Amino acid sequence: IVGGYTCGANTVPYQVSLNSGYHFCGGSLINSQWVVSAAHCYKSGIQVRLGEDNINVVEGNEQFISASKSIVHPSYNSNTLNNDIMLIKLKSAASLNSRVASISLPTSCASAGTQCLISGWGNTKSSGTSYPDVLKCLKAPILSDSSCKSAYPGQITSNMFCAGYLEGGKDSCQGDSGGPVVCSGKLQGIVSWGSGCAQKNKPGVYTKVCNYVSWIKQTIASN
Ligand SMILES: [Ca+2]
Repeated sequence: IVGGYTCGANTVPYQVSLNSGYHFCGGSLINSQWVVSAAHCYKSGIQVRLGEDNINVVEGNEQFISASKSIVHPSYNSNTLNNDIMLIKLKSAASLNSRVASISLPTSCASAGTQCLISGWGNTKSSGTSYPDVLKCLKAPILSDSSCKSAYPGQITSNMFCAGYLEGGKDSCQGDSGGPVVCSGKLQGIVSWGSGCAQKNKPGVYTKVCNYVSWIKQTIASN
């Protein structure tokens, strides 16, 4: 997250870190057994880390639970990032508590202009590299479809939305991928892509979770 703020330990209790020997992507806990992330975060061999604040210190509220199954969306296209969504099943259910909690799936799609909370352990610099140890947060508004398409001509599908600031300076970034965009208390987006981070006229692009609720529900009812 570039231009964000330190969230505060366990104030984003649905945020997970995906670890394959090191943090590589975020995700969102949607119930005691299942995480939503980005399909481009697929790796074999994922351990889900819940209850994290500093990802490099065991502070005492973590749960580390191996994945048993990962399910990339059936229509994922890694070239365009259309349908950039994945489900990860935990080998055992998390113990839900004040620091490890699920986020609701949406009923309706969020609106342009809504301010959402985006979070992660990704890079904090637009130019260069600095990865935080503690979770960072950013409030960013959803942009109109027309503004999103103007920023990335020929690249935005109906399964994507833009959020952020066309002036630059505030965005998600590498290492935030897969993590949550929460609007009105529900999971509306997944950190997916963007041209660089926090550059002028190049806002973040997010997977539009409301288009996937019936796939998520039928998949979790079956696996
Ligand atoms: Ca930790």
